[PDB]
Amino acid sequence: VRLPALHIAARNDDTRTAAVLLQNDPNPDVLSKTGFTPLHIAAHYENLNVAQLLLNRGASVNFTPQNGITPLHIASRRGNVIMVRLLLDRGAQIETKTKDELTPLHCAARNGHVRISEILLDHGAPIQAKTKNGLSPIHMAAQGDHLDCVRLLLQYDAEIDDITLDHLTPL
Amino acid sequence: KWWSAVVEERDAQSWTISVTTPADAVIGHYSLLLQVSGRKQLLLGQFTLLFNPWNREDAVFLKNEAQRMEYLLNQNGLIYLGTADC
Ligand SMILES: CCCCCCCC(=O)OC[C@H](COP(=O)(O)O[C@@H]1[C@H](O)[C@H](O)[C@@H](OP(=O)(O)O)[C@H](OP(=O)(O)O)[C@H]1O)OC(=O)CCCCCCC
Repeated sequence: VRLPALHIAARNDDTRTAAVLLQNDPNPDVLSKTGFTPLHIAAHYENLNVAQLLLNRGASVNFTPQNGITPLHIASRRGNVIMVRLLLDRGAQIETKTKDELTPLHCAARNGHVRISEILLDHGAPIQAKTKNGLSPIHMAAQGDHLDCVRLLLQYDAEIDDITLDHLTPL
Repeated sequence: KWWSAVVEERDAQSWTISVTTPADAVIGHYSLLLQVSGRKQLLLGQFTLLFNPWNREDAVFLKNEAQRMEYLLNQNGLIYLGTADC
């Protein structure tokens, strides 16, 4: 019922313990009971040093658990601008969807992270991507009262009258 | 986790010492003093201690590096004035 030691090291940003563990066990993609790699934990807590160590030891930057939550998804949802940058330089896929068809842009716009949304858009994220209910990122920005996120998405030519499956516009 | 010092590197004529401070230390101007058994106190120098938003155990810890940059390291701010609609 305790996490694997590499997950604990990733949570605490302990690069010495992580280095010892990876010297002993060379697998950086060890799975917890939920199926999250230590890179997921590092992206959640924005532990840059252990994330760089894991990626240098071969951690899958595009690891997809059963629920489809990549580390880029977690970094975009949490507002980790530096982690989003680092994952993008190491090859994080920009269009990957979760079980409910959420892109990292969806997670960024739902939580109103303007800088992350602009970074993802500048890397080619689909601004018109839809979830299972037909929600575009502008719908998630409007739902969270994220005025600047709505403004930025409109500046990037998001459809102002896009409808969901219930024919709901952002208005 | 408290005040501590340890020699990380040394040669015949020098010691490379790593000094730590507690995450709940009193801030302000400090003096570092060396006491060598059977000698008088020697002033090593002065340093100033501040709050640490980068340390997880500090009371002012910030989760995000971008937020740390924006709210502590950026000297170029914007004061919003005017009316609500302008
Ligand atoms: C009869 C008694 C014994 C005599 C023979 C004693 C023979 C003997 O043991 O010599 C070596 C020994 C070394 O002692 P050392 O200098 O390392 O120790 C310092 C000395 O005790 C100071 O008096 C202390 O000052 P204070 O109290 O803190 O203000 C100082 O405190 P702190 O630095 O730790 O804070 C001490 O570190 O004593 C001598 O000092 C030599 C001349 C001593 C005098 C020689 C004889 C008069």
